[PDB]
Formats: sequence, structure tokens, C-alpha cells
Amino acid sequence: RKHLEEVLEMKQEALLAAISEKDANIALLELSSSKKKTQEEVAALKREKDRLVQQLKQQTQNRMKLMADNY
Amino acid sequence: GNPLRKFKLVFLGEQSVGKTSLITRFMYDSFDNTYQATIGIDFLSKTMYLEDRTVRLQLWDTAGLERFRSLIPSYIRDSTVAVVVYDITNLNSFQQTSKWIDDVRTERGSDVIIMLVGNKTDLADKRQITIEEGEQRAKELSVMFIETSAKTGYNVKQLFRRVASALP
Ligand SMILES: Nc1nc2c(ncn2[C@@H]2O[C@H](COP(=O)(O)OP(=O)(O)OP(=O)(O)O)[C@@H](O)[C@H]2O)c(=O)[nH]1
Ligand SMILES: [Mg+2]
Repeated sequence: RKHLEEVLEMKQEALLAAISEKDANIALLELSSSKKKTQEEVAALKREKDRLVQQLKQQTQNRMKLMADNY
Repeated sequence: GNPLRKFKLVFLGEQSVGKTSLITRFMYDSFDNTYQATIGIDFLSKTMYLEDRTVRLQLWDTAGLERFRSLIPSYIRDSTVAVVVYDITNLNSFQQTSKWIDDVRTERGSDVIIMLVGNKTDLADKRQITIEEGEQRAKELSVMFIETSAKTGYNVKQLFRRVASALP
């Protein structure tokens, strides 16, 4: 159980950094979004951010399901 | 034109004290009367402009429901700022902020900015903790302090401005 916990923690840490960096990149482009091409990249990064946030939610549900087993 | 930095803020507190409502008021200038408990953890963000700096505030909104409790230390470790919220009509929620703050320091030590928030000031007839007791508790734990109402908006913008002005 301690071993499974170390594995899940490392995978979540990768995901939290990816969410934060994806969001940081959105904020950067939004500063100078004075162009049709820029908002199109912003829209795509926002799609990618939602996808990552959704993965985190599902990883969280899996994490609690696997913690509810016997070791 | 200025440099942009990101900073992560984790919102902590007993269930139903108003963590999400503070965020909804800051993000959407709205208030939801119907309680919708946070299931697990949620992510929201907003850019703030400051003299010679721009900050991207990234918010981990955590659930107060006890079943999610063991997931929260991960988000405290991920965050440089902790917003610990209680309900001014609810003495137990205030007492528990000592535990929340102690958990923050277990994960971050001194490498963290902590804001203690007494929310729901609009429920003045049901107040169980004075503003003085909150101010003195915060001084004793060496944290920042503010009272807010997510319902009326009182001090909600000031909460995030004061946190943003405290960042490196
Ligand atoms: N009068 C008043 N009610 C509030 C205030 N803030 C929140 N509420 C109400 O309190 C209830 C809880 O609000 P939430 O923002 O969902 O609280 P929470 O801390 O995020 O709860 P959990 O996610 O379950 O941990 C809701 O019914 C809100 O409408 C406030 O400032 N004043
Ligand atoms: Mg909530």
C-alpha cells in the first residue's frame, strides 16, 4: 500500500505541473492576444487545459478507489 | 510588458465555510445561494496586474468533506499560498483553522504565505467569533487576516489584492 501510494503520488505530481504550466502559457498569450492567430492558439491551449484538469479528476477518483482496497 | 509569474493558492477549511463562494465571487462576480459541495479538488485561475509585475493566480479549491481529506496535503505542497477559511457564525470552524494552519506548516514550513479568512460577515446576528479574536489568532500564528462576505462581495477583492501584493 505504501508502494502503491508512492506510484500514484508521482503520477499526480506530473499532472499538477502540466496543468499549471498549461495555464501559465494561456496567461502569457492572453497578454498580447491582439490577433486572430493568437486567440486560436489560446482556444487550443484552453482545450488542452480542460483535458488535463479532467484527467486529474479521474485520476483522483481512481486514487480513492485503489486506496479503498486491502493491504 | 512586465514579467509574468505564476503562484499557486490552496483554499482550506471545514465544509461549507465558503471557500468556493469566495472564488466564485472573485472569478465571476456572482454568488450561488444553493450549496454545491466541492467534489475532490477544482482548478481556477486569473491574471492580476501590478506595478512592474503581472501574476497568474492559480487556485486549488479543495473539498471540506472528510472523505477527500487525505488528498489535500498534495495540494498544500504544490502551493506557495494557503487561504484558510472559517465561518464567523461557526466557532468549531474557527478552532479547526489551527489544525489547517499546522497542516500547512507540516507541508511547507515557513516557505509559505498564509491568509486566515473569516467569511460570512453578512450573518452578523449569528456571529460566534469577534473580529478581534480572529485578528489576535492570526497574529499568534504569524499569518495574515481578513473578514469577508462572499454573499455581498465585502472585502473579497481586497483579499486577493492583499495576497497578490505579498508575493515575491
Ligand atoms: N450568508 C452567507 N452565506 C455564504 C457565504 N459564503 C458562502 N455561503 C453559503 O454557504 C454554503 C457553503 O458555501 P461553499 O462556498 O460551497 O462552501 P465550501 O467551503 O466551498 O464547501 P465545501 O466545498 O463542501 O468544502 C453555501 O450555501 C453558500 O451559499 C457568505 O459570505 N455569506
Ligand atoms: Mg467548495
